[PDB]
Amino acid sequence: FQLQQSGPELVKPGASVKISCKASGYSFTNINWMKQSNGKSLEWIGVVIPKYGTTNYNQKFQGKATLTVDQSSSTAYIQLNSLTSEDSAVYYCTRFRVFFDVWGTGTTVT
Amino acid sequence: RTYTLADYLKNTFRVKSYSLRWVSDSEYLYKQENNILLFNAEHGNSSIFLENSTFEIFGDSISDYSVSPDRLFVLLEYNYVKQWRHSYTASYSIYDLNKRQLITEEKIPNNTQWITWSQEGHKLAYVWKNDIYVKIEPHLPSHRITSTGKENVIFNGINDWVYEEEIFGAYSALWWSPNGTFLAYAQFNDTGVPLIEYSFYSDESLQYPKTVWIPYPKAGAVNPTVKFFIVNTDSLSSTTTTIPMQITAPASVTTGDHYLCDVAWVSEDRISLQWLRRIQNYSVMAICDYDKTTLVWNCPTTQEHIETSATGWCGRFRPAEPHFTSDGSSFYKIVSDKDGYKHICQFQKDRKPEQVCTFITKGAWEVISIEALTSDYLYYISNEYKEMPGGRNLYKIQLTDHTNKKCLSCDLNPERCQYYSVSLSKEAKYYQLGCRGPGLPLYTLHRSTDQKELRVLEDNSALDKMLQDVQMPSKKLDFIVLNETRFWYQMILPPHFDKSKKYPLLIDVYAGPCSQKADAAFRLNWATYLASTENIIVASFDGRGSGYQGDKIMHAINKRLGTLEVEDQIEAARQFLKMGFVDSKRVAIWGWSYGGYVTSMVLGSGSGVFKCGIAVAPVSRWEYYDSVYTERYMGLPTPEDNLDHYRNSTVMSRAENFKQVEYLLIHGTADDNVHFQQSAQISKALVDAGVDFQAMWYTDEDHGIASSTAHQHIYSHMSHFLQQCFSL
Amino acid sequence: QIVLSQSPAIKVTMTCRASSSVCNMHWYQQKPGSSPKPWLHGTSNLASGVPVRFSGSGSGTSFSLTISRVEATYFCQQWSNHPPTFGGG
Ligand SMILES: *[C@@H]1O[C@H](CO)[C@@H](O)[C@H](O)[C@H]1NC(C)=O
Ligand SMILES: *[C@@H]1O[C@H](CO)[C@@H](O)[C@H](O)[C@H]1NC(C)=O
Ligand SMILES: *[C@@H]1O[C@H](CO)[C@@H](O)[C@H](O)[C@H]1NC(C)=O
Ligand SMILES: *[C@@H]1O[C@H](CO)[C@@H](O)[C@H](O)[C@H]1NC(C)=O
Ligand SMILES: *[C@@H]1O[C@H](CO)[C@@H](O)[C@H](O)[C@H]1NC(C)=O
Repeated sequence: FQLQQSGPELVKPGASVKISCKASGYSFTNINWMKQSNGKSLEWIGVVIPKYGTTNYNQKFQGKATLTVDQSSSTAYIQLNSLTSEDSAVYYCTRFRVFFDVWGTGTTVT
Repeated sequence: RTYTLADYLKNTFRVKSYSLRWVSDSEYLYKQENNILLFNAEHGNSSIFLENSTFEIFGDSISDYSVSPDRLFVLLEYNYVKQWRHSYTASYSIYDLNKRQLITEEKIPNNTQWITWSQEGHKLAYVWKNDIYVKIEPHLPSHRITSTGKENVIFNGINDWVYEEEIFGAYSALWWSPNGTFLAYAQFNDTGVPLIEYSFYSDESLQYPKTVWIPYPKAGAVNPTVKFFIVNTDSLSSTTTTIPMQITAPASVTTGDHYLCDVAWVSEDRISLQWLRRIQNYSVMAICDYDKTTLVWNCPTTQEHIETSATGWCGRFRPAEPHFTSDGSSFYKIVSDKDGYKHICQFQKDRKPEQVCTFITKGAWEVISIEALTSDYLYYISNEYKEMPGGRNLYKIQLTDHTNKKCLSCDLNPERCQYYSVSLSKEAKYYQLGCRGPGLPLYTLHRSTDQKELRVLEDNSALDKMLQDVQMPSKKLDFIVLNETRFWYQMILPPHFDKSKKYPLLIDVYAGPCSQKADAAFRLNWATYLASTENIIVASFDGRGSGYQGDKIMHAINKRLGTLEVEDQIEAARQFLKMGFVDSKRVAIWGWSYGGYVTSMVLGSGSGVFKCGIAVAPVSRWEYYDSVYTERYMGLPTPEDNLDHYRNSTVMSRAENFKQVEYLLIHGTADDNVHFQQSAQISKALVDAGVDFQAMWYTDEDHGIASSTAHQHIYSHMSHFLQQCFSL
Repeated sequence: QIVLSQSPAIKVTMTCRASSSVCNMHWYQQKPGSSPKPWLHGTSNLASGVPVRFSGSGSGTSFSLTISRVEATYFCQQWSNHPPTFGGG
């Protein structure tokens, strides 16, 4: 199973960016995003269950990372909002079956 | 191929049971492949209630879920951290089923000690930092009912160490009204109750051990105090200050120290409170009506009913549960009869002087429990069938004609099933039956009006096919007669057991008041390893002090723990020796809790019967164990009443007699129940007496020694001990 | 809110000590520039695509990862407590 993540994007102060995981090759219908900053460890952003709109987020990633899925399109969308220097990071997608079974290739948001 | 230690420890042979939760009179929630499903018993259909994906939004942190009676919201419970036997703190979040989203506004706080919904609808009441809060709807902000809460001093809605352990069997001391108008709760004050301090070592990384403390009252010490309130939640407002109302205790119980021991709403504007004296041979029930005009709750003495005991104490472990009729006009209860046997009695709200109650059942056998009460009939577990105290069967007595007494479960599978349990629906139209032995457990769905089996929920055919090719032990449940009275015993006999051989014997003892270690239920455990793999017979005896056979047996050890039941074990082993198939040279006795105390006392009796034994977490002196339990059977440890008997019955005084036996003493360092001190004193007495024994502490283990690795280690340690004591 | 701290930062054996008890620990191997792949789950189970030399052990706070006979940046993550958390590396 593989998830062809969208190409890297450049963003500046105050703006909002959207990113696409593009899952394929497995029975899609849970998906999670982890933010990786350069030189530092991984940090969990949130979870979407693709069948419904059910979302659970981490403490104080309210506002940032609005996670929504529409199933028809073979993908999941993570809208990061009001980006600053701290928000610049590697942002992977993942599939959750028992733990993080497969990982997306990452977008280097700036 | 024999049931090995490894099999016990790794749970290779899994005994499945069927957990269902009734959500209506025809429907229950069952779990399948981790998805909560809803099944309607009236028809045959099953739907999907909550899919596993919704649980997986919180990964694997979810320990439980709990649904609103109206079915609009679910409490997902995650991050469970245990405290004592029932108590724990956890974080909660409310999933709204309709919307399919977490309710993220005004969320349930972390470290919540106890949350529960109303009996109907979706109102929440929670306990957090010892204060009761209440949310009318999930989205609405919480309403703080009480503000007297303090860590280890003042408890609202939650219980004290000794109330939890010894009276309620739960952390909860808050009860919702039938239709949600009121929230009854108990308050406990612990100021003055002495503390039990002990060391907690924790991880390798913790440089300095931490001292753990608990307010815990021992025999004779200053007990906690109790206050029962009720608050109106329909008048909950930030505009007006909430006033809880204090129902006060009876005059009969307020004279000295006392306990609250039962809370039971009968209707909206009536609630029953049983209270108990500190001596425990006298108990008062108080039915209390709500006066609407002046918002006070009144408890007339016309409405106060008194059960007492001259032979010993009240109840098995407390006064029995009141089951009230629909109009609140009369109630049913398990109370002790003229010949000592406990049966169902019918009372009235008003207390006519001459007549306490009318006994609707009777005989040389006991009603174990009242299970449901309709206008037409009452359902109840009893041990009457076949005169076997360690048997359980469902019965159904018609309220009208008591001649119409029908045993629902007696003959369904008479060979497989002699020990039943039951779970009836909201209005009792259906019920699930659970046969727990002596065969493999079997759970089946039945309709109440005429017992007709609608489904088979779990027959354990998987375990059966796994155990078909294993040499399992047999189980003989039978009796021997001493002094013209029958005292039952059970023996886990090895595979292919022949009366022409001499086997070693292990007595598995508990022997506490109201105990039963010989019954028809089915267990895969250490005893089965010991019989199948090692050819050890494991026997257990229910002598004097044992429950469910009349008070005459159960109160026989009153004021005198460590005497008649201790010698009854020794006598039983002699009785089994007379049966001929036991080697006198290799007889052992082991036990946990009270059992450990009994094993220590048998080993020190100088009887010459027993060669070796293992006490796990034992009681050594009765002044160390908690007040509510110890004093129920011994009184206070004062010269005015029974101090000599506390002094007579200690393990310490029998240390000289341990020179004839091989003793293995075991205890968890972080035991809050039977504190390590008790074993620390036994060791000190044996050392002073020049007695060599063996010992094993268990760093940071409680009474359970439940941690997966510690569990494997204790039973492996004890197995090797018995291996040497019996020369393999 | 659970903090996994990995001792070494180097049969070589890294460890994970958790601030509280975790039921099971998962391991992810990473290299520079490349997205991480599953290497170990449920405490000790070797993930598919990973050579048989690798092991996992330890329950409670102290977990351990044992690479037998080392040959040519492993993170440790838990989800027994919410929210899920990763080790330093
Ligand atoms: C969830 O339920 C599905 C469908 O019934 C089942 O196949 C799957 O194994 C379950 N997954 C988990 C993690 O329980
Ligand atoms: C079962 O089916 C009936 C109709 O046949 C339906 O209306 C009912 O709501 C269903 N309930 C459950 C719990 O499956
Ligand atoms: C608890 O009891 C002490 C005396 O034992 C008393 O001074 C104090 O008022 C009590 N507090 C509460 C909240 O009951
Ligand atoms: C209860 O027992 C005590 C002895 O501990 C005795 O003095 C008292 O009179 C007894 N009361 C009843 C009602 O049996
Ligand atoms: C039997 O009765 C005698 C005298 O009545 C008594 O001393 C003895 O202890 C009793 N033993 C048992 C086991 O009941």
